[PDB]
Amino acid sequence: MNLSSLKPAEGAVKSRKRIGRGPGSGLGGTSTRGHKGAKSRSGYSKKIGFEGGQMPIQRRLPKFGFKNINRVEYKPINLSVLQTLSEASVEDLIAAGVSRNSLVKILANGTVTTALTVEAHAFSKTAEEAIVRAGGSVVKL
Amino acid sequence: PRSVNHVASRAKRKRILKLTRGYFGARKNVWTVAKNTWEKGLTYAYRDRKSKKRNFRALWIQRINAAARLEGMSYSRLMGALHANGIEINRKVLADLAMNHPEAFRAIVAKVKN
Amino acid sequence: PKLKTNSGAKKRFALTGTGKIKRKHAFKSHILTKKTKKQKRNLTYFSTVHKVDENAVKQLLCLR
Amino acid sequence: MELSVYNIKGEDTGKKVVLDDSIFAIEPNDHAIYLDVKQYMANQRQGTHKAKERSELSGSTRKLIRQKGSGGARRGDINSPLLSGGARVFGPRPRNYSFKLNKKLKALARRSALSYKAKNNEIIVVEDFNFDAPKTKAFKAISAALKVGEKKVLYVLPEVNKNVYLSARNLPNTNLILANLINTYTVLASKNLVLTERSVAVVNELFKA
RNA sequence: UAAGGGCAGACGGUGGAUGCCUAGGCUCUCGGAGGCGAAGAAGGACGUGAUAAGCUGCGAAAAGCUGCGGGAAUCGGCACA
RNA sequence: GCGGGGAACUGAAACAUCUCAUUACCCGUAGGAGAAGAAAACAAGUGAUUCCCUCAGUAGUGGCGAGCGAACGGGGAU
RNA sequence: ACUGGAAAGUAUGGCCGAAGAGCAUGAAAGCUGCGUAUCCGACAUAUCCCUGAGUAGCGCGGGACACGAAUCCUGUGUGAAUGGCGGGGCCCAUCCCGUAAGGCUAAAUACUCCCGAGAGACCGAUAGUGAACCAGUACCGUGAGGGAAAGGUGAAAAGAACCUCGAACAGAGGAGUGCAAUAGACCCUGAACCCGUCUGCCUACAAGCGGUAGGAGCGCCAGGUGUGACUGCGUGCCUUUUGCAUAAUGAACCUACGAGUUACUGUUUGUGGCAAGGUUAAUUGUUGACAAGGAGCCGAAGCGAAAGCGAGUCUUAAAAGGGCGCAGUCACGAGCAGUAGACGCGAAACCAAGUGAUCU
RNA sequence: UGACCGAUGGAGUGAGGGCAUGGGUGCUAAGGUCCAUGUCCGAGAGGAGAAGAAUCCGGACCACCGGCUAAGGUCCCGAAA
RNA sequence: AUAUCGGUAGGGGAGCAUUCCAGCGACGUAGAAGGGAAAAGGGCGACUUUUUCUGGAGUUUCUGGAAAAGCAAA
Ligand SMILES: [K+]
Ligand SMILES: [K+]
Ligand SMILES: [K+]
Ligand SMILES: [K+]
Ligand SMILES: [K+]
Ligand SMILES: [K+]
Ligand SMILES: [K+]
Ligand SMILES: [K+]
Ligand SMILES: [K+]
Ligand SMILES: [K+]
Ligand SMILES: [Mg+2]
Ligand SMILES: [Mg+2]
Ligand SMILES: [Mg+2]
Ligand SMILES: [Mg+2]
Ligand SMILES: [Mg+2]
Ligand SMILES: [Mg+2]
Ligand SMILES: [Mg+2]
Ligand SMILES: [Mg+2]
Ligand SMILES: [Mg+2]
Ligand SMILES: [Mg+2]
Ligand SMILES: [Mg+2]
Ligand SMILES: [Mg+2]
Ligand SMILES: [Mg+2]
Ligand SMILES: [Mg+2]
Ligand SMILES: [Mg+2]
Ligand SMILES: [Mg+2]
Ligand SMILES: [Mg+2]
Ligand SMILES: [Mg+2]
Ligand SMILES: [Mg+2]
Ligand SMILES: [Mg+2]
Ligand SMILES: [Mg+2]
Ligand SMILES: [Mg+2]
Ligand SMILES: [Mg+2]
Ligand SMILES: [Mg+2]
Ligand SMILES: [Mg+2]
Ligand SMILES: [Mg+2]
Ligand SMILES: [Mg+2]
Ligand SMILES: [Mg+2]
Ligand SMILES: [Mg+2]
Ligand SMILES: [Mg+2]
Ligand SMILES: [Mg+2]
Ligand SMILES: [Mg+2]
Ligand SMILES: [Mg+2]
Ligand SMILES: [Mg+2]
Ligand SMILES: [Mg+2]
Ligand SMILES: [Mg+2]
Ligand SMILES: [Mg+2]
Ligand SMILES: [Mg+2]
Ligand SMILES: [Mg+2]
Ligand SMILES: [Mg+2]
Ligand SMILES: [Mg+2]
Ligand SMILES: [Mg+2]
Ligand SMILES: [Mg+2]
Ligand code: NA
Ligand code: NA
Repeated sequence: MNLSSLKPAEGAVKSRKRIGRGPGSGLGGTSTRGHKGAKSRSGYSKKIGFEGGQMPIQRRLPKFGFKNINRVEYKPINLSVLQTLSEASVEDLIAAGVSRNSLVKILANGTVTTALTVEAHAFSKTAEEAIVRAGGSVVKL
Repeated sequence: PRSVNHVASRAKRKRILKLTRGYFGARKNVWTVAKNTWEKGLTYAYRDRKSKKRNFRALWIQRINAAARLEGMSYSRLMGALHANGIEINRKVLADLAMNHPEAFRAIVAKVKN
Repeated sequence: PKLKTNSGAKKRFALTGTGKIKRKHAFKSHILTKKTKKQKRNLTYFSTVHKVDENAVKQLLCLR
Repeated sequence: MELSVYNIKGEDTGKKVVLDDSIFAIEPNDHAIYLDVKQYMANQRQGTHKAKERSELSGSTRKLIRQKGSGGARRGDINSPLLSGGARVFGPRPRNYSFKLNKKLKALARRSALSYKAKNNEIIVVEDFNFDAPKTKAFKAISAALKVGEKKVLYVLPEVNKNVYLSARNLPNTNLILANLINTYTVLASKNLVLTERSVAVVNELFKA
């Protein structure tokens, strides 16, 4: 093609909807609005959370809980991912192949079966047991 | 950009005004009166295309009745005899023969007047 | 401008892993006693938002 | 692919040049080309257009006639769109027509355009040349020797080349562009594409993969 | 018999639509500049021409006065002199 | 630009706290810009002001209603 | 050379190009004019030991801070210290940070009455500024104030000597100019509603939305066209309604004008690019385009109010006894939503600053 | 039959009315009023009943100067004894 | 092949015209746009072609793009 025979992909573009332009279009007259009432007027909007005067659900259910402003959240890395990284080094925590300046926690999802030297901020008990069974090392910092 | 379709807008009215020719008074040339008259006529034309078949069948039946009563039979008796003898000539052909070919109509009548 | 979150909704609702909305149970009568000890149904278990009432809590929490 | 270099006066010097297959020998993406051309034109747009709404007309806000008893239609202020010389409802507003395309999409579109040219055999490679003085007749002679004077031609140069640019400035169906500034619209706008020996290397090293 | 009337065509009238046109608007970009005035401002009044001045310019030295630099045949502002 | 006064219609499906809004408007007074600016600071190491992108519709606040709504940190201009 | 009133048009054939931007010229010009690319040019005139007291702090009443009672401010009443004091969201202790009650300071930021150079998938005379022209004019009002309409002969005025009718150009018919006067001053083009004349056909025994379907005769230019004796059927249209010929609403007619738009943020979907990754924002370089910018955002683990544990987790003394859990991302187009006047016209009113006692 | 059910995008409606049946109310009145079960008008043209929203017959893709029927009819207006 | 194709509110699909833009093709004083008359055409339609008179200088096809994108009633 060139600039004189441009073509988009089939179904990529579509004409917009135009209302109030006659009977043949199927969208004239009342222009998809119905007949009367509040919803047919210019400038109508929905009051969000308004149910006609009944007590709304966000007011009749109770508030619960509190959030911790000093919350430590780790990033879950599993043993199967650790194996995948190990298969094309031994000393792990390279993190350049994945997080970006965060705390990491090793969890037990697959298996290791290979001697690693995994270093991470925190570990699971099953993770440490699996590393020991595979004949590896755990460094926690 | 600013788009106004002056020529197309006027041509649409002029085409319909060409069809409203011959009407009475303002109905021939005054746009909102002429357009109103034209569409009612179109509904009339739709109904009249249906009623034309009824009218022409009634005319054929009346002419056949006259010719058969000349021959000494009524329309209903002639049609009963025709259907019993199983000939498939329709009412338009029978009326055309009755008005223009009386010898052929006489032949049809004599075949079934047994 | 960006859509604003409803403050009461953000204090009353939470999201789960599958995208379901969980909530606390309001009491029928909040004066316990003269109500059967089976009030653990509305006193112990978090419930979910009914599918019919859904999309309203979503619009309250900015369709999240 | 492999291309034969021509000299200034259109003779095959015999030296051959290699173009990257990942640039010049792919299956082009028509939708990518369409998107890139649309983005180029929308970025060229200057949306300086405006009409006056009701709040920016110059008439006063006084009610023209009393509400009841006059016998005509009820009227408010003079700036109403129903009145002659009134407000322009939903007219144009100043606009920014720029939109975003992914970098990989734009790169794929550029490669697709170059591959279209290479497949349709509208790419020719000439030797690098300099002009001692600006000479439109010299540039015209080069174009006629290369047989790209009948239609629109785009020259791709590796460096500034002030004299060459001045020589090519006044000719109608010729355009000049640096190799590192190649874009899909500029490639597609011209019928023929003349690369130089160093331009081939620059395009190959910069727009590969 | 058409007093008059109806329809169509042709040709006119009125009216000023449409098409084509315009430096009069609109929105911006870049660079400057960001004040005038008691040494009398902004904005006005009254004058000023060969022939009445409606604009423009000018101020009783009044469509104007002087010097230096540019330039070379017409000029004596505009509303069909 | 800075400063002195300062509404109401409206929204909350009524309305008084709240909102509209430290808006409209009135008044005073600069400059080519003005204001701010060099820690009795933020924080839980950074290092004067100003402006842009994020943080974030988050922390909070609120007839905890309608609504309002940061800062620290990071990336820049200088 | 051709056409033409007139070539810049067409067709040959040449030439310049650091100049093929443009405007004008009797139609559309690289080579007719002014210009353009490029180069050159200014006599002046401008511009470039000591350490901040009615202080810190405090009581009462208020205000600003995102905050509707920690920080900062103060009307009223009080009132120290010289390592001390202040802050880290009520209050105490430890710790950390800083050094109030004195002042000045460029840059990056906001705006356009004005001057200069440019631009537009902006308007083209009921549009676009109210104002293309005599425009804040005419007109209206005591006043504050409100506020229009109105562009186009022709390339060139060559803007019609003279004749005829007529009291007169009032107007016209000629002559003449001109490509054209049915371009003649209101002058390009010259539509509709509305108003006439001529020609053809019909019409003075006939009765309802005025048409529609049949169908003689007459009349024109070779199968088309005008009219139409006579026959059948037929209570306009819009809106609003359970339901309208309705005696419910609405319109004199024509031409022109007139009402779901745009921005941002969500969400769904059609089509695409990458893909366990996806994508840059402000901004920065080289010349709108290429290149750089990874800050940030989503995804990649969940459960629990939370500490926390983790393909588990919560509840329990303990139990599956029960609850919740064991391919994305970035765009382009489209639908919908919210916030903005948000599809258009229409109140009675409320508030602020002014103008009016020439009437009464 | 085919559209029943899930999940998702977009709605409109939330003034109904007549007839038949079972009832309440009223006066075993109302073209009354309130419910239930069907149906039609609403949103539905065509045929018969002189002319009638919902009574009887019957659900219109378009054309035809073809044929058969439904309700109801066959002396004339008016098709057929 | 069979079936289906009455429709208000309303949902869905596919297109015509208008103004301007890019690319590619064209037309015009041997007569453009506009105005009058006539003729033909389109699964269907919005509309499109052709001839002639007036007019006397601009217009248009195809593909894609963007909207001041269509009136009978307020
Ligand atoms: K300062
Ligand atoms: K010239
Ligand atoms: K003329
Ligand atoms: K002209
Ligand atoms: K005329
Ligand atoms: K008739
Ligand atoms: K009435
Ligand atoms: K007095
Ligand atoms: K009867
Ligand atoms: K009969
Ligand atoms: Mg509909
Ligand atoms: Mg309507
Ligand atoms: Mg309505
Ligand atoms: Mg209603
Ligand atoms: Mg409604
Ligand atoms: Mg309104
Ligand atoms: Mg009308
Ligand atoms: Mg007002
Ligand atoms: Mg206007
Ligand atoms: Mg519009
Ligand atoms: Mg006429
Ligand atoms: Mg003197
Ligand atoms: Mg001199
Ligand atoms: Mg209220
Ligand atoms: Mg000649
Ligand atoms: Mg001309
Ligand atoms: Mg105007
Ligand atoms: Mg006289
Ligand atoms: Mg003429
Ligand atoms: Mg004229
Ligand atoms: Mg009689
Ligand atoms: Mg008679
Ligand atoms: Mg009623
Ligand atoms: Mg009726
Ligand atoms: Mg009414
Ligand atoms: Mg009326
Ligand atoms: Mg009426
Ligand atoms: Mg009207
Ligand atoms: Mg209701
Ligand atoms: Mg109801
Ligand atoms: Mg009733
Ligand atoms: Mg009854
Ligand atoms: Mg209804
Ligand atoms: Mg029905
Ligand atoms: Mg019926
Ligand atoms: Mg029969
Ligand atoms: Mg049907
Ligand atoms: Mg249908
Ligand atoms: Mg002609
Ligand atoms: Mg045009
Ligand atoms: Mg198109
Ligand atoms: Mg419009
Ligand atoms: Mg119109
Ligand atoms: Na007559
Ligand atoms: Na549709």
